[PDB]
Amino acid sequence: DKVAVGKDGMVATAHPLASKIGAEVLKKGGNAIDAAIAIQYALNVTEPMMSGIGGGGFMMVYDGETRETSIINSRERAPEGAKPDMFLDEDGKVIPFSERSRHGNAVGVPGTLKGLEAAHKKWGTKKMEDLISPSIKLTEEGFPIDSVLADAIKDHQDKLSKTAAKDIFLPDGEPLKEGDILVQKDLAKTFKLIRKEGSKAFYDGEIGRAIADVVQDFGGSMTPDDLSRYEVTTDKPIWGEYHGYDIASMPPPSSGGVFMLQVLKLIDDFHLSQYDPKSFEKYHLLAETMHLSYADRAAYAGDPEFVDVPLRGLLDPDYIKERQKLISLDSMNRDVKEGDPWKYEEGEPNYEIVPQPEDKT
Amino acid sequence: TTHFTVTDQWGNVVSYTTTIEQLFGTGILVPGYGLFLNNELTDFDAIPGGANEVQPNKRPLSSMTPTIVFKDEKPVLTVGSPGGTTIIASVFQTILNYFEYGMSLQDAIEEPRIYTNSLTSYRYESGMPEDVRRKLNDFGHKFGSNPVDIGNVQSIFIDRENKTFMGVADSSRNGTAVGVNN
Ligand SMILES: [Ca+2]
Ligand SMILES: [Ca+2]
Ligand SMILES: [Ca+2]
Repeated sequence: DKVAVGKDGMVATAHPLASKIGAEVLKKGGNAIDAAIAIQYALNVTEPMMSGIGGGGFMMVYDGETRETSIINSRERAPEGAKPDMFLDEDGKVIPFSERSRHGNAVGVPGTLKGLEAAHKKWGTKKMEDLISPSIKLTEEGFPIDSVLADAIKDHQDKLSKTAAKDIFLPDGEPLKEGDILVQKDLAKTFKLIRKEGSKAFYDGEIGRAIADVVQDFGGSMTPDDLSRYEVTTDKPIWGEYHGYDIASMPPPSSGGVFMLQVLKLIDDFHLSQYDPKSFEKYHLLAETMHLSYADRAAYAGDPEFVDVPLRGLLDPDYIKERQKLISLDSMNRDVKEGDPWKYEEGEPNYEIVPQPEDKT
Repeated sequence: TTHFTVTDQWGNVVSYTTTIEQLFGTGILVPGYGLFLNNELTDFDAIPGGANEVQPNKRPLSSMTPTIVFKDEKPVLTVGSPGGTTIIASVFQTILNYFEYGMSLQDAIEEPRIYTNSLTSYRYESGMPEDVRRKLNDFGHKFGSNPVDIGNVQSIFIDRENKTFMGVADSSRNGTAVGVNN
């Protein structure tokens, strides 16, 4: 079921049980937003390593009625107790990734549930209870785990062994393997609380309190006041033109939209389909282009509530033409650094350019 | 991270990327509540002073790239992917392969991707020819001996000529596309 066709609706997800649940919402006359909410709950249960109400996301919605594109932004927020140097040791050295990525200081205030409710309020036509219930069933009665979840449990067993996860995912100190039934009674109970009370159980309730308590147990600063402060935002897409199409993508606080658009603007003039898709020329020009866009990303991108990202400058056609002068089949560019997109818009950055060690993942 | 997409009979289109950062996030499961807690704040710079420094109530910089492509103001293609900084690479290469190369949606997705964020960091999917890999490296690149899967693109094409939707799930996970009729 890698490819599908349908007259009246389409679902594509990373888990077949989540795709089936999404499809069923559309089969019962729910809209794409109804189905997407059902899908997030189902992935939370079936692909628990990748996403869920412990995290955050960017949900882009094109509204077929208003013809407006908007994004429900449930990106997590640092708690009030976070400090700029909290990932440095007392000698100012970066704490290794395998240590800091497992510490309570790493946990952002989760937004995913807030985002599902914001989406539901705006576009929802099914009762929230109809959308969460298929996931309660999978959590309650269990499902046989897929190869990617079995591989994930195996690869992350060190991390999972030191937390309350070991009891569900490492039974008898052994990783669940493909086909084993994963039963998540406590997750079913959490979904039942949300089904009964809605998100106040999370952001102003016993789930929020338990989150704050375990974050503090692992050395983090998050309190119930951090959870009660949290709200999602609604973003407009960043737009770019490519090849006769208009592309809507994710603005800051993602780097994704602007740098995906910047790469397409930088390579468009190279007409890459003159070269075989597996040619030296295509791979070389993409590598040279990525080096420039990722260098800009490391210097210029952050939360636009805190810092000014030069979006106009980064996509300016003269900035594009200046950066293209570094991209060539004649050689590899060994002097890769951010450009100066501030040269092409009003104002100045309110930050320094601070080199970071290459240590994430 | 995971990316999914939905289209309905009323012209609504969803492109949704969602994450807890690392696989299982911090690995912390809320005792008695069964949910994993994100490590999203490690997406901040560990060394402050920059645009993406840690601050209280700040959102750490993401690379998530949920995307909708339009033709004459009408949505025609959804794109997104997991994979941290590589997401940008998965999304632009899919779009390049579809619109610039004119591949089928499934070919655009399955075509081996490359990623390099710096002179010291290269990844490539199996299918890059060995001889081309050697030529790239002789020229100054650092594609290693081992290929790795990059990202996981789910996409829907909205076919107004054929009055259909086409859904594609990347082979890099066990994802599926499921179409709906009346
Ligand atoms: Ca000291
Ligand atoms: Ca072209
Ligand atoms: Ca692939």
